Amino acid sequence: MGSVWFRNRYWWYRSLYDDYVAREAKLAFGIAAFIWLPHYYWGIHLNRAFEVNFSHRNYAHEWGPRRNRLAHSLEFEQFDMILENWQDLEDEYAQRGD
Amino acid sequence: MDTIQKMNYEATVNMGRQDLITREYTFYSDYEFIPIQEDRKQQMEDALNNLHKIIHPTVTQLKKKANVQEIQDRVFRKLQGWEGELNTCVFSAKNVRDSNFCADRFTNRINTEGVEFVKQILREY
Amino acid sequence: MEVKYRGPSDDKLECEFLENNLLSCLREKSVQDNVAKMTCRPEFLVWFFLECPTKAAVYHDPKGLRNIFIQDKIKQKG
Amino acid sequence: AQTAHQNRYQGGLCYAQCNELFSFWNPSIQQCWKGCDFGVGRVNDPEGRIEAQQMCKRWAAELYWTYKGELDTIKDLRVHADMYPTTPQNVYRACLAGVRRQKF
Amino acid sequence: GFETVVPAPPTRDDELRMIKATEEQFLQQPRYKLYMNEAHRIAKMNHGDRHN
Amino acid sequence: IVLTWGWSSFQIGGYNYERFDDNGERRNTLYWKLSPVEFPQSKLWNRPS
Amino acid sequence: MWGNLWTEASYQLNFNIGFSSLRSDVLIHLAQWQYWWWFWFALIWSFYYFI
Amino acid sequence: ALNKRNWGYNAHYKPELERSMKKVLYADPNYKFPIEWPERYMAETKTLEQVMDEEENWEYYK
Amino acid sequence: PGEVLPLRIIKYPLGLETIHNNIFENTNNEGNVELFRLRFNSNSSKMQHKLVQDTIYLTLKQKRYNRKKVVAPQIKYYKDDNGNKTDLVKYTGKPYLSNDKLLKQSIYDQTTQYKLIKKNKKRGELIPVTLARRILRTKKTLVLPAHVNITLITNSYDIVHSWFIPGLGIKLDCVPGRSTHHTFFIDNVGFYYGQCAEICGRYHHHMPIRVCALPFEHFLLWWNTFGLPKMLNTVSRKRFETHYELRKYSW
Amino acid sequence: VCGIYVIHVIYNYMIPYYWVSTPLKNDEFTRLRMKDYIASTVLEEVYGISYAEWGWLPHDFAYNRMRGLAGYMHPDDPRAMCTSTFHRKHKYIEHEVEKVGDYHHMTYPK
Amino acid sequence: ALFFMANTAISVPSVLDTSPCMKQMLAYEDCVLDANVPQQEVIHPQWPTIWPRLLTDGKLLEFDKVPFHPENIYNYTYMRPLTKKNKQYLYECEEERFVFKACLRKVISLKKTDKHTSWDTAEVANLQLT
Amino acid sequence: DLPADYGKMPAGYNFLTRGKDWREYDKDFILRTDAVWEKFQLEHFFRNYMKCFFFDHGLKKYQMFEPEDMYTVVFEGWALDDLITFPGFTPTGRTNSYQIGLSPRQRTVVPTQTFYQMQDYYMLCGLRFERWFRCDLVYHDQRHTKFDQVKNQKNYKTYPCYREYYEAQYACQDDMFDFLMELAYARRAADNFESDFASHELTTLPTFYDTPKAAERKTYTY
Amino acid sequence: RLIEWQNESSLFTVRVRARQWYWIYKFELKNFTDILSTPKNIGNNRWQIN
Ligand SMILES: CCCCCCCCCCCCCCCCCC(=O)OC[C@H](COP(=O)([O-])OCC(O)COP(=O)([O-])OC[C@@H](COC(=O)CCCCCCCCCCCCCCCCC)OC(=O)CCCCCCCCCCCCCCCCC)OC(=O)CCCCCCCCCCCCCCCCC
Ligand SMILES: CCCCCCCCCCCCCCCCCC(=O)OC[C@H](COP(=O)([O-])OCC(O)COP(=O)([O-])OC[C@@H](COC(=O)CCCCCCCCCCCCCCCCC)OC(=O)CCCCCCCCCCCCCCCCC)OC(=O)CCCCCCCCCCCCCCCCC
Ligand SMILES: CCCCCCCCCCCCCCCCCC(=O)OC[C@H](COP(=O)([O-])OCC[N+](C)(C)C)OC(=O)CCCCCCCCCCCCCCCCC
Ligand SMILES: CCCCCCCCCCCCCCCCCC(=O)OC[C@H](COP(=O)([O-])OCC[N+](C)(C)C)OC(=O)CCCCCCCCCCCCCCCCC
Ligand SMILES: CCCCCCCCCCCCCCCCCC(=O)OC[C@H](COP(=O)([O-])OCC[N+](C)(C)C)OC(=O)CCCCCCCCCCCCCCCCC
Ligand SMILES: CCCCCCCCCCCCCCCCCC(=O)OC[C@H](COP(=O)([O-])OCC[N+](C)(C)C)OC(=O)CCCCCCCCCCCCCCCCC
Ligand SMILES: CCCCCCCCCCCCCCCCCC(=O)OC[C@H](COP(=O)([O-])OCC[N+](C)(C)C)OC(=O)CCCCCCCCCCCCCCCCC
Ligand SMILES: COC1=C(OC)C(=O)C(C/C=C(\C)CC/C=C(\C)CC/C=C(\C)CC/C=C(/C)CC/C=C(/C)CC/C=C(\C)CC/C=C(\C)CCC=C(C)C)=C(C)C1=O
Ligand SMILES: CCCCCCCCCCCCCCCCCC(=O)OC[C@H](COP(=O)(O)OCCN)OC(=O)CCCCCCCCCCCCCCCCC
Ligand SMILES: Nc1ncnc2c1ncn2[C@@H]1O[C@H](COP(=O)(O)OP(=O)(O)OP(=O)(O)O)[C@@H](O)[C@H]1O
Ligand code: CUA
Repeated sequence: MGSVWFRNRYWWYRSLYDDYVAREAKLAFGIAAFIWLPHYYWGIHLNRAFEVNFSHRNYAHEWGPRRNRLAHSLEFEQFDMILENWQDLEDEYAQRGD
Repeated sequence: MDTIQKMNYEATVNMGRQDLITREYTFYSDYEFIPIQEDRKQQMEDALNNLHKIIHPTVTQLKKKANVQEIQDRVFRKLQGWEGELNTCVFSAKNVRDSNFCADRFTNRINTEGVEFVKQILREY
Repeated sequence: MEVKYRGPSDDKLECEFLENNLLSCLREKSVQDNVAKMTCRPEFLVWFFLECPTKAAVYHDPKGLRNIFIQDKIKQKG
Repeated sequence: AQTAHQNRYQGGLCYAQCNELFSFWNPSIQQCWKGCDFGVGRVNDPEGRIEAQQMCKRWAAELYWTYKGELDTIKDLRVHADMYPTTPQNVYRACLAGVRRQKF
Repeated sequence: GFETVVPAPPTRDDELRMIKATEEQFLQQPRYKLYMNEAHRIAKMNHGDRHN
Repeated sequence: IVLTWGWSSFQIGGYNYERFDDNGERRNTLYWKLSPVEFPQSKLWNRPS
Repeated sequence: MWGNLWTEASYQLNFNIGFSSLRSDVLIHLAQWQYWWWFWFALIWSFYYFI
Repeated sequence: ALNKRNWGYNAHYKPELERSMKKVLYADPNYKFPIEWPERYMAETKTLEQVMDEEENWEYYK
Repeated sequence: PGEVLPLRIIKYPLGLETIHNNIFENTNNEGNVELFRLRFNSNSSKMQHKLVQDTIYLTLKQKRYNRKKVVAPQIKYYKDDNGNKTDLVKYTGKPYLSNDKLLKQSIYDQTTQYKLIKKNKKRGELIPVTLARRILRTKKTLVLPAHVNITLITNSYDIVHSWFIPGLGIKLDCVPGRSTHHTFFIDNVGFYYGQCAEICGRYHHHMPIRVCALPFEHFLLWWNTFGLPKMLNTVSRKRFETHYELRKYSW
Repeated sequence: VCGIYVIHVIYNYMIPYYWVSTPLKNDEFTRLRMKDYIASTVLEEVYGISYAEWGWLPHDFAYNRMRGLAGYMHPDDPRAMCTSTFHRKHKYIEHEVEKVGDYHHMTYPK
Repeated sequence: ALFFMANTAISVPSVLDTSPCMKQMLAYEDCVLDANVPQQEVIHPQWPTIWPRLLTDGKLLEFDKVPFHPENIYNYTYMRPLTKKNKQYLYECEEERFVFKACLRKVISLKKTDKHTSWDTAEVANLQLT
Repeated sequence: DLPADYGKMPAGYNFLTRGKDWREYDKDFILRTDAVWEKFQLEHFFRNYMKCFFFDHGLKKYQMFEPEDMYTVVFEGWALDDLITFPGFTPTGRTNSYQIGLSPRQRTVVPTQTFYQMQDYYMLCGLRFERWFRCDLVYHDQRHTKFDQVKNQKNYKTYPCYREYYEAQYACQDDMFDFLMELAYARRAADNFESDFASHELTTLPTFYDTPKAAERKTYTY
Repeated sequence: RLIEWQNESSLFTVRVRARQWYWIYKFELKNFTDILSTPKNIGNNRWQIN
């Protein structure tokens, strides 16, 4: 990586900035190979959180009205059952005639 | 009538009565001319209706708007020359007699020359 | 959308209003709205069940519904 | 944007024919591409072609407000270079042209 | 001026013939001539030939 | 001072916040599926904003 | 507060450091981009530390 | 054939219940829908009286 | 100027309306399409009526919150007010919204509570902006639907302002003489506050904004019950009128 | 690079502005659209949807797909014509649309 | 850019619907849409009982002391009684309606009892975790 | 075998299921093990989401107010104003709970593509108002005679310039529209048509669209 | 791409005017019909206009 790919390493060092920081540039790899892991894993967690949030937004947008309509229909069905019982009672009352 | 019906009727009548209230306001410095008479107005409308009757079949048969636009532009150029003549004659007219003479000349010129020109151009199309 | 939890109110006046609306709706629907004027509120019908579970259970109960019908007929006659 | 391909080059000869049919600044090319997509796999069938035409009708109706019978009473179904998708009739005509240009 | 008779909508055979003609024209188009696909491509090419 | 604290402080803080505070979730909400998600810490407080 | 539906979108505290809200899609995208911006400085930071 | 798609056209009800009457009515080739799919999304032109008269005079194909 | 000439010949525009594929829109009584019109001038020395303003806008004025000296009780009078107003009082009450979302009759002095909270409210070091809205209170919050595009046309009366909503991250510069159009899309149900982000003068600091994006059903309810009636209040205003309008236009 | 960009900006925006400065009798709208197409359809603010997965997650991708379809539904839009299609599935993983073009509405992707 | 986010959670699936009679409701709604009845109340499975007049007169509201000024076919759609065509195409959808009503009645009949012990931790069974 | 009239509605058929047995439909639907929990959650969510109104112990009615911030709702619940009776989401008690989309667009006479590059739309507003005024100069005085503004509203015809008017209104802000309306009033009072003043076509450069045969210039194809 | 270039495709139009020192929101009359003609999503992702 870097100077090793060049067969004139002196030219590689001279033509960029005429400066030598190769020691630090090549000793930084050891630290950089592990300095990133906590950030990477926390970023994975945060990306999963964002994905869950997007899925929840989609599900709400698509199904919230459907759930509300289902609940409304359920309550209407309860009223329908009560109405059928009331009609039976009214028919019995008409037939008897207290 | 209901309140809504009354409001709608009031709005319609008020919208129609704009000229009623606009008449009362007039300007002193104004080159007032003699308006064209009702008889001449009706005669010119009848001439225009005759031209429209002559033009109706060809334009209805035509399916592209470009040809209709060309016919309209040519007829409008002719009628606009005649309209300018009528306007300059009537504006200077000093009496209803002169106004009627100008209107009669304009309508006769339509009925003859404009009819012939419309027939010619329609046959060309 | 975050919606906060709240159990049925069971407020006395609110449930009385909802029960009156339900009774009116039942009376009209029994005759199929063959009345001079209509006073049905299906939205309030839904809210009755949503807010007053106790009265809904009473109405579902065969004995409770019978008693309610008898009381309603007595009140209408008187 | 509403077509079936990421870029016009992905589309076959139908997209090139649409580009030739309409001028480069005329957005009826997109409607022609929609017609191509509708006609894919249907032009070579007598019923498929009619189905594609009905799909064009539905597409125009959903794109613009339209009344019943306008598309049936359209006088000329031909399209010229400077025809734009400003009306349901123009959208329908462009879609039909795309269906015609579609080969397979 | 006067309008010509508008032919009825083409059948599938007419569509195929038109597609073949368009393909032939595209193939005939020279490679070194850079003209975009558009309604005015052929007119532009004729103008360019006259200009040359 | 330079590397380990700077590259691990925010992540440690977010992890502890999720552990001990439910990432600041406001409870009393219904139907988590429909409810919005209270994200974990994402703005680096240690980095210059 | 539209009934029991809490429509309030910002619950920032006195010492807020982040965005006022994260419900908006634009703000979510900006926050994600800002968080991942600092992830790509590991080699540079290590090199500067060594220097 | 592989790339052929319906693109949302004529996406009417597709019955799943075995005994739904639609599952046989749609199979029946001589089945007329209440309105054509393209017209289902277009504004009505007939007046209310005309529409009511047409619906009253309408006769089921069977 | 120059006087209206006695007669004008006007070409009827063609192709403006594409409905039903009809080039001609004017047909004479005899059944022939009209290509030209004759317009005649009478009473030349006459005024010309001004164009009638046929633009109807439902206008909401969002201004900073105004302090209340006294919390007036809710009073409702009898209907059928054929006169200027009915002196008789039907109902008078002091409702307050309890934690149970019920408007219960208050057993305290509302004005006293208002004064006490105004003077010596309890705050904290970490208090949410939701519970601390000191400089973010207005009236007539702007209600929009959610999950749909809206075209916002921004402008100013006097000088340049900035409509700023940090919650949505939306900043629109309202400049005089411009009609800048913006696309507005809130992908969630939420209530957002905002401030002005452009120096304007005396009350640049105090000029808040409140925008509530709600599900379309709630937005439509709010529209029908608050905004639509005002759009005809300019001419017709009554409870029966509002009922008629809401029954006539039902979604 | 800056000079080439400025030259392109000039060609698209500055010189064409002077082509039309008065009402035109014939094909006024056609000529106005001709001069406006080159400026309003620049790739800088059009290209990118082909690689939308770089910023849009699967669920976010589906939501933004429906949003973009709604936004660009208008037929008269050269920018929409030049924009990449929204009728496609997220390359990584798709959760909403199983097959492209199998919808219940020609406009709504679902 | 290419992998600026550095990770994508493809595992997180689209949350699955868990409502009792959602499929039945959607089937009935699709059948009604195919029927193409201008009235909207038909969306409710118990419309013939909730609005009995919809089959005889169509007057669902009492227009007393309130003007009634229709302007087109879209003004008072709920005031028009169902015609023969609409009645036929709704009868063609009775099987779905019966199933939907049966599911609703079963859900109503089901009631909470002390026997249930996982009620508090029902979210896991509802699959709210991802 | 089917009776050859399967699906036909019996004469006099009534949409009533008063005495129907629902046991035969048990096998046609599937309920998950947490059906009771789902029912309770649905009820809770509907109650806490759809209820934007509050019952009042004084008027025995439901009242509501415009949306307010949490601070106003909480710390000023005792100080509320503009309470209005709750009229219901729909007149007939149906449900407005639906997911909405974008309606089909309106056909355009003056395309926005003329000046779509500019976000200000001032040029587009000017052009649209100019076209609307061109139509108005023709149709303005007949509006009360043979158009929507007739007293007999039964036989009314829409104003021809309605679409141009609405497009101009959309493109123009109210203040600019007022300026242009003042200009339109002045121009109508002067009775000035752009045609009788226009002479810039002589100085405009030629183009293929200026060919003397405009009808024949266009080429049509299928 | 999401928050711009979509003026032509909007449900309705609202005019925001800024004055010294308040705001004014105007809804044009066409917004009433635009809201009245909003499509409804019913069934398995089907769209209806009433
Ligand atoms: C305030 C404080 C805090 C900070 C705040 C924030 C500050 C923000 C500031 C922002 C500023 C922005 C700008 C930042 C940039 C600044 C740069 C600057 O100013 O300095 C200029 C600085 C000048 O250059 P340089 O960095 O000094 O150049 C030195 C090279 O980088 C170094 O490399 P080199 O080639 O010169 O020397 C190394 C080479 C030299 O060593 C050699 O001799 C090569 C030997 C190769 C063979 C190895 C294996 C041999 C095995 C033999 C057998 C073994 C025994 C048997 C075992 C068998 C079984 C085990 O050896 C290697 O390490 C190469 C190994 C290859 C790696 C891949 C191998 C994978 C396979 C595994 C193989 C090995 C393990 C397996 C072993 C066996 C397993 C079986 O950088 C630049 O030139 C410009 C940098 C611009 C960025 C882009 C650069 C891209 C080009 C590449 C360079 C990338 C690295 C350098 C990047 C810079 C940072 C580190
Ligand atoms: C007689 C002679 C006189 C002298 C003559 C002198 C002049 C002529 C000289 C020679 C001939 C040159 C001809 C040039 C083109 C002529 C015009 C033409 O063809 O018609 C237009 C035609 C328009 O494009 P199109 O065909 O419609 O394609 C777009 C469709 O979307 C379809 O797109 P697609 O998906 O199919 O792929 C297209 C993609 C093709 O892919 C690439 O370009 C790849 C580039 C990487 C290098 C590729 C190297 C070759 C392939 C790899 C190697 C071979 C394979 C592997 C071999 C391995 C063997 C071991 O290329 C692009 O166009 C992508 C960039 C366009 C958008 C960005 C524009 C720049 C604004 C700044 C960016 C920010 C906005 C966007 C944000 C996006 C975020 C998601 O071509 C173009 O001009 C396209 C653009 C060409 C490049 C310029 C624009 C991008 C430049 C970016 C880098 C430079 C910096 C930018 C400035 C600001 C920086 C801060
Ligand atoms: C982040 C992970 C890494 C991703 C890979 C990124 C690199 C991709 C490959 C780029 C190749 C093209 C480079 C163009 C610039 C060349 C400039 C130059 O002077 O070259 C002439 C040089 C000439 O060198 P020379 O020494 O023979 O001669 C020059 C000296 N005089 C003048 C005296 C003759 O040719 C090369 O050596 C080419 C090297 C190409 C590799 C890049 C070198 C820079 C350091 C990074 C190494 C990356 C290795 C990647 C391996 C593959 C991975 C997929
Ligand atoms: C100040 C001195 C000015 C002197 C000159 C003024 C007189 C007019 C000169 C006109 C020259 C026209 C040359 C056209 C060349 C076309 C070449 C070609 O094939 O292109 C094809 C392209 C694309 O068309 P095409 O490719 O579809 O056409 C096919 C072309 N052939 C036949 C070759 C295959 O043409 C164009 O894009 C049109 C012309 C573009 C011109 C761009 C000008 C850029 C100007 C930058 C700003 C300069 C500001 C200066 C300010 C000065 C202030 C003092
Ligand atoms: C060449 C000069 C370059 C200078 C570059 C600029 C450098 C800027 C950064 C400087 C940082 C200095 C050190 C700060 C340490 C802060 C530790 C802390 O509170 O935890 C933060 C973080 C914050 O996480 P948290 O979990 O505590 O809280 C997060 C916040 N909430 C909960 C609200 C969400 O915690 C940790 O890192 C926990 C482990 C800490 C282990 C190390 C403790 C060190 C204690 C101080 C040093 C020892 C005392 C004697 C020092 C004598 C010195 C001579
Ligand atoms: C001719 C021009 C090039 C062709 C056009 C390329 C356009 C498309 C790509 C542009 C954006 C590239 C960056 C993507 C996001 C990642 C950024 C990043 O890691 O930077 C931090 C890094 C350095 O920061 P770092 O040290 O923190 O890197 C991460 C370290 N770990 C893994 C430990 C977490 O940037 C660099 O200095 C290296 C170059 C960028 C990474 C390249 C990886 C190889 C991919 C091939 C590159 C060659 C071009 C082809 C690209 C592939 C598609 C064609
Ligand atoms: C010596 C090698 C020569 C290599 C050949 C290429 C270089 C030729 C000389 C320089 C000019 C390059 C112009 C390329 C683009 C031409 C067309 C154009 O502008 O429109 C396309 C695009 C514009 O596309 P658009 O948005 O107008 O799209 C048109 C199509 N519609 C309307 C449908 C969308 O141009 C740009 O975006 C320009 C951006 C500025 C940066 C351009 C960099 C070009 C590549 C690097 C060149 C480096 C040259 C170095 C020379 C010296 C060293 C050797
Ligand atoms: C990866 O790790 C990294 C990060 O992640 C955390 C980074 O963020 C960063 C980014 C950081 C930076 C660019 C640097 C940011 C800045 C930093 C760290 C410096 C901050 C310093 C401070 C907050 C302290 C300020 C200093 C002070 C002296 C303040 C005063 C304090 C004290 C105790 C003294 C008080 C005294 C007085 C007020 C005066 C009293 C006395 C007198 C008047 C004198 C009177 C005279 C007589 C004679 C008696 C980097 C570089 C990094 O590597
Ligand atoms: C004071 C400083 C001292 C020095 C530093 C010491 C460390 C201090 C603590 C750092 C911060 C840790 C906590 C915050 C980051 C981790 C967050 C985390 O783990 O989040 C969860 C995430 C995956 O979970 P997810 O699926 O997204 O969410 C649902 C969870 N059921 O998790 C993941 O991404 C999965 C992780 C799996 C286990 C990884 C084990 C790594 C082992 C490394 C070995 C050595 C290095 C090897 C490197 C190889 C590559 C080069
Ligand atoms: N009144 C209009 N309403 C809508 N679009 C129009 C109108 N006038 C013109 N256009 C648009 O401008 C294009 C060119 O208009 P032009 O007047 O040349 O058309 P035409 O001759 O009537 O026939 P065609 O519709 O076939 O182009 C039309 O295709 C249409 O895209
Ligand atoms: Cu208004 Cu600053």
